[PDB]
Amino acid sequence: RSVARVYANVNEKLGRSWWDYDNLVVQWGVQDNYEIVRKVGRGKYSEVFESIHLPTDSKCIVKVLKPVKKKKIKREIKILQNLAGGPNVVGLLDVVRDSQSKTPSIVTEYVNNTEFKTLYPKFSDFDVRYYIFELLKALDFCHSKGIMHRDVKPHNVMIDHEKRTLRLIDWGLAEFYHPGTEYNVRVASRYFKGPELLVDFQEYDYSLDMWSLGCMFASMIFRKEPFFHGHDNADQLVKIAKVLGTDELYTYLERYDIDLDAQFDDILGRYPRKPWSRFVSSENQRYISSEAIDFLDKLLRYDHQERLTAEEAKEHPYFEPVRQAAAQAS
Ligand SMILES: Nc1ncnc2c1ncn2[C@@H]1O[C@H](COP(=O)(O)OP(=O)(O)NP(=O)(O)O)[C@@H](O)[C@H]1O
Ligand SMILES: [Mg+2]
Repeated sequence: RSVARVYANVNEKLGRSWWDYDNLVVQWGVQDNYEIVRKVGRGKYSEVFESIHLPTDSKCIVKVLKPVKKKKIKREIKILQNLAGGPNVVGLLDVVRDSQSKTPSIVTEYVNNTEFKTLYPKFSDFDVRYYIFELLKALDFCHSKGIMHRDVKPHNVMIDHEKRTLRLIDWGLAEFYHPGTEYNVRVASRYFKGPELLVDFQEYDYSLDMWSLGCMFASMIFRKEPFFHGHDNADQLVKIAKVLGTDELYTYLERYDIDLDAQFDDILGRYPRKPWSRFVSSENQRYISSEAIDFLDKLLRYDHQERLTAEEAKEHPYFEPVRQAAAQAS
């Protein structure tokens, strides 16, 4: 059904030691070396707190995991250990657990983050090109290591704007890419789910992350959050269809031999492609460029195989200002 355009063989080249997270022995740190200070975040399967590594008296983040299954915890630790030292990936400090209840926690570095609703409007056209390019660097890295984030979204992209640093967090939905594996379609957030998730296509790959990157980016440059605002998973496909059109939806379904569920014929309707230029307004005009639109259009495609790769996106003309600045700076 589907094999990824790039990095399909990475898990085969790296060993079983690289992806067999079931057989992982965790060298737990000392729970009592960490003191929890204040709650800074929460998730469906987690609670997050700013904390102190007491021996060093240094700030960090402790994420208390509620296990869906023990195996899921091994996957997240395995992936963080594997991605260590990679550009703009959140740094893993420790894994610990309570001795009595055996509840685990992950200790990562603290990032001084501004809420995206507050931070995104403050950005210039250059900032967006720079921060999206920094995010590409992570996506490319972890894709090149045979890993899919599967929850790329603003909430899992911490940015310190004074430092001009970016870290991708929340690897709890990250899974290893094995060619032809049916993966679970109940991944990502509603507004960043890819068309493949919405139609229950299971043989997806690292391109899922690029569609979501495009939802994110479209949100920044059009100043609309979220860009695709479906009320449920069915409405989410309808909202995507009203922009991309259903002429290209049907050839994509036909191309991938997906029969749509019967619920959709009642609500899907018939829609023409809405051009990207109709989303341009006075408020979001600063972000708008002909490079930005072209770049967005090569992310937001029904067919995952037509999406730009993270490596390909970096060479896009939209980022050339970012590349030029970095070359001249050094
Ligand atoms: N390194 C960090 N620095 C600063 N804040 C962080 C850091 N890691 C996590 N947070 C905050 O904690 C929140 C929740 O973290 P996250 O790991 O996404 O939790 P979760 O339980 O997996 N939530 P969800 O994404 O909904 O599945 C984030 O949205 C951040 O605001
Ligand atoms: Mg999670």
